[PDB]
Amino acid sequence: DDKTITFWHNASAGEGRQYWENLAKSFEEANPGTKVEIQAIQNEDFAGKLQTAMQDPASGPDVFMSLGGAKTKEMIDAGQVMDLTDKISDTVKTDMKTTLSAATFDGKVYGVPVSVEPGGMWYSKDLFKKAGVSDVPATYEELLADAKKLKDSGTDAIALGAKDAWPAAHWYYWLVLRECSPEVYDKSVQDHDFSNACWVNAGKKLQELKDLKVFNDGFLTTTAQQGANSSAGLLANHKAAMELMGAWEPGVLKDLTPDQKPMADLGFFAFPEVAGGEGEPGALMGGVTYFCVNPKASQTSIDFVNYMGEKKNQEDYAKAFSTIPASEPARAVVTDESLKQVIEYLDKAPSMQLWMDTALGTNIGNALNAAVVNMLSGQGSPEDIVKAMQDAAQKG
Ligand SMILES: OC[C@@H]1O[C@@H](O[C@@H]2[C@@H](O)[C@H](O[C@@H]3CO[C@@H](O)[C@H](O)[C@H]3O)OC[C@H]2O)[C@H](O)[C@H]1O
Repeated sequence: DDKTITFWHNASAGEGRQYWENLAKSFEEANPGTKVEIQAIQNEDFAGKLQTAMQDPASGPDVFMSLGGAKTKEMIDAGQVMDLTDKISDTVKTDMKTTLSAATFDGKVYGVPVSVEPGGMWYSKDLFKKAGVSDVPATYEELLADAKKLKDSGTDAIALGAKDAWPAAHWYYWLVLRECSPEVYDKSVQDHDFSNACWVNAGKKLQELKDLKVFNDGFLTTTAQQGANSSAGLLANHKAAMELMGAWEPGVLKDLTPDQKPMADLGFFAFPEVAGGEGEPGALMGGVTYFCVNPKASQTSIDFVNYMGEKKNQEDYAKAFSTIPASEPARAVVTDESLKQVIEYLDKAPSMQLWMDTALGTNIGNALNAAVVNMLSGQGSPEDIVKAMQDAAQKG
């Protein structure tokens, strides 16, 4: 039925999951005859499920969440994503000007942005003060010193969801961004060239952190977002002082607290600078989430993604997910103090790179993430990370 659509997203729990149900219901109410069938998928399963399903578009989802960067382009090249250049609404064109570039490939728009999530450190202001950290660390050495103080003060300095691999890899991404010159970074990512020494130095700096033993003890078996003992869960329940994460963080924390209300003393600060690094000061890394349409989908799917972009729906999105909506005017309803600081951060950043693994693609990205975990587990080295990336890059 041309008016029945299958909708895949990654909000498997909490208010985010309920938001999509409500949006679907409101869409069905506003467009009688339409039916939205939802599949709420756990984030760590999403890419695998989507890529497998879209090998046969005729039986794949009509509307699905983006993977981002080269991972999107992979799907575009394979004929698994509809060009929406001439399909997106004036509302989207107007309100998502800044974020549409993330969904734009070869001058063509392939999705409707719904959220923007810069990365950085999310921390407990209370645990920081208890360790004698009165100022967020401007530099990496100061961050390391602060971790020592947090450890001495009887808490786990850094929550790390290393079982999911990418949360660990985020430390590596940021260190490369801080170490590599903007030129080397852009060329390295575009050409898949990882020969510059900065790719090794970043690994060595991360190994230094790991050898301080300031992670939560079970970090290798810790997921990012599943349960009270996930890395987000540890931060939410003040069992750990900080974690490096995207700006979806506040909404994940709020559903892992014992009363499932927002974390009271949540603070944010940008990933610090690295002495001797030639990275651009203030450079941002993050993600933009947009929703895509199956090339075989009907106009009903197009209407649904455009419906997401409507100001009221983006405002409800911001409230449900406690994150930054892609729609600029919708950002007015953002109340969380740390999110307001990230928005400012975002508004005057010199540039924003996409998450390194998404920017590099599935093969390199997955190889990189696993290699970072191997080093953190002591079964690998900084050199092995580069070798893993190079090996994977041979396939593309
Ligand atoms: O918009 C609010 C919620 O946040 C997004 O979901 C995020 C998702 O984007 C994130 O993807 C990670 C990003 O880092 C990459 O390195 C990694 O490969 C990738 O898996 O995972 C966390 C999840 O909360 C969605 O827009 C929405 O659920």
